[PDB]
Amino acid sequence: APDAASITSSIKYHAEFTPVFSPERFELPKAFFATAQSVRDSLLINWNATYDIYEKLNMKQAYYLSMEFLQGRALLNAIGNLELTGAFAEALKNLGHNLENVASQEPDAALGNGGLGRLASCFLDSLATLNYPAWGYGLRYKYGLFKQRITKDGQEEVAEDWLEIGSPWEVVRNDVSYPIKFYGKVSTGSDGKRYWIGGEDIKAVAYDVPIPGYKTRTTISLRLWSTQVPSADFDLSAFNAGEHTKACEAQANAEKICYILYPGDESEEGKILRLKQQYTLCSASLQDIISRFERRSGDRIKWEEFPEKVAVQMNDTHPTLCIPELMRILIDLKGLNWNEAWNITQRTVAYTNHTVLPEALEKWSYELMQKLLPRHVEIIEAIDEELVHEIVLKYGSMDLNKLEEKLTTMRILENFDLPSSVAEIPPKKVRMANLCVVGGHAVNGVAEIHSEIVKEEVFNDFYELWPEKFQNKTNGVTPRRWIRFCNPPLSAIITKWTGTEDWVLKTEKLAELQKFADNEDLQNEWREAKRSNKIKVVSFLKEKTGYSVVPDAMFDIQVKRIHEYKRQLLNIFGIVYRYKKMKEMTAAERKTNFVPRVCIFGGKAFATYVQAKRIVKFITDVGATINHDPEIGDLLKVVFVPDYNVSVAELLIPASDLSEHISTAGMEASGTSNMKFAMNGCIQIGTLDGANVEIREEVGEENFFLFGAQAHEIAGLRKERADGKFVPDERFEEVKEFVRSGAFGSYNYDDLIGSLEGNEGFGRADYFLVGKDFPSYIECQEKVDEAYRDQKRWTTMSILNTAGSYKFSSDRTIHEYAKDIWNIEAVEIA
Amino acid sequence: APDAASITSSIKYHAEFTPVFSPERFELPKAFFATAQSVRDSLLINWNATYDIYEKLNMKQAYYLSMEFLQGRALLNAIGNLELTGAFAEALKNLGHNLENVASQEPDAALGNGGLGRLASCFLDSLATLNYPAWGYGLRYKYGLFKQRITKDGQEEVAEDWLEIGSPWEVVRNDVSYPIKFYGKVSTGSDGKRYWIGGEDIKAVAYDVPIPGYKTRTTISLRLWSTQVPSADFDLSAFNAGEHTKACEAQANAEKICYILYPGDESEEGKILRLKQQYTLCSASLQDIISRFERRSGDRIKWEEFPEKVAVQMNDTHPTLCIPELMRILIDLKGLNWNEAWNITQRTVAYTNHTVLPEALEKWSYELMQKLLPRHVEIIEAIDEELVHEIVLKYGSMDLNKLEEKLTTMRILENFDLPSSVAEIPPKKVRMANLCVVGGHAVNGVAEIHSEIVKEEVFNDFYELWPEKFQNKTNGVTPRRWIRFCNPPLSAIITKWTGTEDWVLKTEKLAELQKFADNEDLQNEWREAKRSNKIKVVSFLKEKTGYSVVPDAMFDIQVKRIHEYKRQLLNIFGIVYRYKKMKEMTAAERKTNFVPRVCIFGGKAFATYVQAKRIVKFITDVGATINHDPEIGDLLKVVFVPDYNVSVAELLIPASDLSEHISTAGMEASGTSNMKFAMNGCIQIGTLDGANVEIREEVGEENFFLFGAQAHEIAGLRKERADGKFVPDERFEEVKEFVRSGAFGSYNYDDLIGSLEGNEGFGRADYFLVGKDFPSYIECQEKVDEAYRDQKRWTTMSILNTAGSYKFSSDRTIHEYAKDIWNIEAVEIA
Repeated sequence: APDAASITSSIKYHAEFTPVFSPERFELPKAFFATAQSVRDSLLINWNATYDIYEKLNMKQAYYLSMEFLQGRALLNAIGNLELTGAFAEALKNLGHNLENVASQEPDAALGNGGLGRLASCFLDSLATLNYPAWGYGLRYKYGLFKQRITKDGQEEVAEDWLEIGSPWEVVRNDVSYPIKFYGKVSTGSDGKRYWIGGEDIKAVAYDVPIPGYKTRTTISLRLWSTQVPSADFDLSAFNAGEHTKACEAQANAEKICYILYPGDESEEGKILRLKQQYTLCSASLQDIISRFERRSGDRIKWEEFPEKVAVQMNDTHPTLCIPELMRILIDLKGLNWNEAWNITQRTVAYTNHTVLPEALEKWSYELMQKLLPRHVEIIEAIDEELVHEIVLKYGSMDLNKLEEKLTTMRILENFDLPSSVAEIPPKKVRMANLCVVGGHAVNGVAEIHSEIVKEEVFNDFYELWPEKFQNKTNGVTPRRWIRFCNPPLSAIITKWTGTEDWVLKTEKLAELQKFADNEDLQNEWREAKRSNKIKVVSFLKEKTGYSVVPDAMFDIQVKRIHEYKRQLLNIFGIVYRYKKMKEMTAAERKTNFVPRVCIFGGKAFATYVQAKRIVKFITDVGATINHDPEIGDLLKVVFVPDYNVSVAELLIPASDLSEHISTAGMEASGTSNMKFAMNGCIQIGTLDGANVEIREEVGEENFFLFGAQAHEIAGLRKERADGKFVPDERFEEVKEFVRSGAFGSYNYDDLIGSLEGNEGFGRADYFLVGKDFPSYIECQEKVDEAYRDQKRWTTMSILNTAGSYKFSSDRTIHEYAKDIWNIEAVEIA
Repeated sequence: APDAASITSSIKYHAEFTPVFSPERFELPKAFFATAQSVRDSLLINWNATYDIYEKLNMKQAYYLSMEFLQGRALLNAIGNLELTGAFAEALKNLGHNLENVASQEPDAALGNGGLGRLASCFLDSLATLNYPAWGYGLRYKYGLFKQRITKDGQEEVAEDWLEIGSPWEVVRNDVSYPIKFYGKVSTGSDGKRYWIGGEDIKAVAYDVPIPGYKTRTTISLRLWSTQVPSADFDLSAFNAGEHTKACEAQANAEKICYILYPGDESEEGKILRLKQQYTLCSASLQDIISRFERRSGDRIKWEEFPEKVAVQMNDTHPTLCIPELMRILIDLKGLNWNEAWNITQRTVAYTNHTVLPEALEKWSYELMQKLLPRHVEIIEAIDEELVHEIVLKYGSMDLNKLEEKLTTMRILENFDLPSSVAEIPPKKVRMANLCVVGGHAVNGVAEIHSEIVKEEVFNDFYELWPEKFQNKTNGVTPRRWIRFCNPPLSAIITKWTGTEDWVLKTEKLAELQKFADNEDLQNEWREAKRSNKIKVVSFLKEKTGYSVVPDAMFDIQVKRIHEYKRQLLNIFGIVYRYKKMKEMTAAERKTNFVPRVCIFGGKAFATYVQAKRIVKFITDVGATINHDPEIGDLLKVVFVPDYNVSVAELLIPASDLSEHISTAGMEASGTSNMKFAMNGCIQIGTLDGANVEIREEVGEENFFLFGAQAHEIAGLRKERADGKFVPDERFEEVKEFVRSGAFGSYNYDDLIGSLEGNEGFGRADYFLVGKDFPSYIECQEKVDEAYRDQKRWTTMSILNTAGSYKFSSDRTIHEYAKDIWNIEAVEIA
């Protein structure tokens, strides 16, 4: 039970005796490392305790596979969950530092990109807090995706430095390395088994990141794979020769698998790298899982017990190769027979779907996949046949015309021949999505409506064939990271008013705030807290954007991936309109119609996506103009926060008044940031999509600004534009014109406005219905502006957003996956 | 004052809480790391204590710069010098390991190649043991030079794996990184100073290896540089594009500087890499030294005090660039004037020469050096002028004919114009050797005769000009590593007979063994010890060479770089003759004429040197034949030990009866292995060269087998061969014929014997006088064979070799450098 003085000793040791800097003085970077190593000392104890019980008990374990994890900063949650935030703060006090300054030294772990990763992370927090035996598997990416600079010219991208010094959190396990093979060829032995030989050979080495549960000892693992090759493979002959580049090739080719996340896949080179990434994750992970299976199994090792001991969850279609790979292992290596293996596979593997549109789902060149993972392609053709035969088995051959339809939809191989078939240069592809539906026992969506969409549109025929497969698992975020730790003031209020502090665990108690949403004491507290958080942000904003804003404005935040479909363009247009109106007013006329705002944008544009990058450039200029216009002062500010990541979100979210979730209706599957915002009392303006629907429902429609056409309406509305039956609002034109006037400086925005004009053509014709939804939007913003004036109302809406949150705790989501998909029971780590 | 139980705790912590392997079980690799980290815990204490006193006292510090350090294994010497070998052995006992098994897990640190490096290492041991404030600077090479496999085909080379897991000994100092610049161009500012801009920019990051003194706290540093480039330089644009190779280029180009040691320099590519290595060492090191100077200097920072506070020692001509670089810094950066700077430079920098022949000394393409380090080339031309003018100043212009001679010899630029000169496409080069003689206050050789040779041949005119420069500093080896630790049995005897244990420090007490060299008790001990060591080797030999040898033979060892001039060819020829004779004898005729031998060869052949590699292949075959010939049994064994390195030498040397040092007379500068052997009571057969001369003198000519033509005689003897006035012995032909007979199997040795035939031609005509010296050699071996029969004699020769050693302690050598070159006084670390 370590106290502050003990921890002081702890920090001092690691500072001197496990050092990574010169001995002189205790600067901040040194202090961080020492603190982190110190914390890890504890994580390792519990990691071991857990690891041991899991080995000895040999219960069923679950394995979450994801290409991305968005872990962000570890320090505060680690000490938080351990319940030592007090002792550590004190310990750093005596060492002449303060906790928040130390903690802000730590880079965000750049292991993920979007909500896909952040889901995975939250899940691990829950999995561990709830004592459920489960691990994550992922790649250990060196340079993340990219770090975002915002420059005069817009967005520039640069490689993440997170590992420049190295991560004090991770643990290398040198004795955990597996062989991964690419390319090469297959043959048959005289035992009649298949042999996959030749190609390229590389290792995959495990790195463990401990994940401590909240108020428990259960400490699980995010095990990350780093690809490499033994030093022997360095070609001394070539190097001494003079061909330095050439000598390195072997190792360069192996390590690049782990360099960056979603590498550019325009090139054939990129696509291959992608496959190599995917395969590496699956192969390495499965090998490790199986190894552990056997190990725990002693002598009485039975392969029919496998699915009762192991569950693999494929987070989206990237870990698709788990299905063929596990077959391969169970057949070629463990020497079971096909049905045995396939039954084991299906009862192990489950699929989680994340996409609404059947084209977001990934497809691979037959030629290319077959050339890289030849033994897999075999196993895939096999399953494609078996499937074809079972489609034929049901339905019958009476309909012919309809059976022809069902094959072309449901078949894993696209543009292939059937094997034997009554029938009386289009490229050959592999539909990974289809493969995932076939090989898994479960296919889940991530939100009521989305799960419905997979059942009834995306995987239509499949649902008819095997309904018992399809499910929903509505997404969530951990209340640990997203309330308890990121928002200390709100936490204090919540604890006060709900009586206990159990709400961090038993998050339903948030609902008890309901009764008090009028209470004017609680409102006064709540506003003090929300202000206090904004104060911090003002400082941040200065340091990062160079812009001094006032805390006494509405914080109007849209932070997410800078895409046309997310319609940053909409929000900023709305902002443009507000500004134009302001400029054509008297000074106290301005005051009257507009509440003071700070409109906060953040998020990353795909490096190569010319429009998205133009959008970012626009927002910065709009800002530049508005912020330095003296006619506007503090009535409106526009900032673009550079390099939005977990840590940024941990800072903006607690301090937000309004969050924008304004995608073209129906196009989002779930969302997670909305859940996070709601939890902190932020009110949401948005369209009816994803979990906007479910949040709105649960917080109450009176505490959520809704606007714009709904999902159903979209088909028709494009139709309309294409027929020339759309009439733009004249306020919409007013903006477009105003931009064209060179109003935001001398950068030319012709091309940008171009995407919003015409009735056809790939980039033209406002396909994302910004002009359409624009009236309802600015209209809805009026309502907002008004509700902000009625502070007693606004504060109730706030409080109720929080009180509605509890169902979006990832604890709930994990309890569900655990009981309705994996089937694992909580293991106590005494 | 840590005891065994404390150390047990220590090992257990580092095992669990600073781990590098899975938690399960305490295997040997895990045990090593934990022990090493444990040891380092202590090294770091003393490293800091030292570092601190050195900062506070601000006395003069010395900096030894070498391209190679041959540190070998650290564990046993670390615990040895700390005096904890007892506690650690016990601690590992309780953890269920034994010390020697643990210690044999540790790779040799692959930071050096030959004696040049091993000198440097020994020096550090002394420097630290003697409390002299001094550090080493070197590059941190990833893959060493190469690891040697011995295969059926001979020698194969492969990249060193020493860092695959990483080194538990080293300490990264992230806040110690310096800029290194290559290429680019120079200009003049309006301040009239020179500006070197553009080119390539890379970092150099310090890694510290603590070096603990014996029975002291003085723990100094071997600071190693690793070259890299910030992550920002990774080209995301290129990577996502698809040109993976291209994106990496920046970082690949920077890191390769530290990949391997003496990279192949056939190519222009290789030569540039070499220069980059050299420069990196000098620049990084000087920057660090100066930084520390300034830091200690506070306010009263005076650049005329510099040489009184700093001495740089250039180990051979590689760190030559220190001279121009230090000028550059003192001028362009610190803004002194030329004379001020040049005076500071000279009074700082000293040269150590290692070569006998004026062509072993390195020369650089003007074009290439000027293109890479343009600002240096300037400074070099400057010095070349100043020199030219001072040559002219003395001597006068009266002789013309002779002044013309003195310029072409002494000038740093080869094939250049004089500036103003009375005179009434040969490539342009820079003579680094000359530059070193000019810029330094000292030029030393490494052995009496060698130092003489530099004075009177190599740097002839220079000596006349500045005699006060030239010196000698006879080489040495540390009695810590080379007696006290590597030979525990001999150590026990030595302590017994010399009364104290002070002989590890006060190594002159070895001479007291003299009086007892007859004493038959001491002989009995001595032989038991030497046998005990051989026992270990028998085991080793089996495991590595696959050959079971008997301990009850003479151990006849030639371990050094496999070159024609070292004449491995001679020894093996001698071996061939012995074998032929044996085969033409009766069984007890064999017994009568030949003592049982195990002839041990080891050492590395330059990868590309076709003859050297053929030689190695020969020795293995000779072995193969002799070892499995049942007519020979245990009378003769020939083994080639693969991958000779410090650790191997620590094992063979204690167990040796006779060591071979049989270079073509006069060609060696010093040698160190001979010193090591002598110390362990090994008797030496050798030619009169290097320190063979000085060892022979000191142990006594009656305890050293000498043979073959002397230095003076060599010129004449080549002359003779070239005139066709050489007559080969018919025993020499007997061997050649015997080989040609296909006697050693079916590999063809025509080309090999070829080098030994003819009177001219580059590879032909036995230029190394193997045939010449062959009679005296085999003759001398007879004497040996005989003296081995007279065990009382043999054991006295042994004992006296040890008693003669004391003067070859590197303590002596360092005391001398310290007082007669650097001028530093012992600093007590209370």
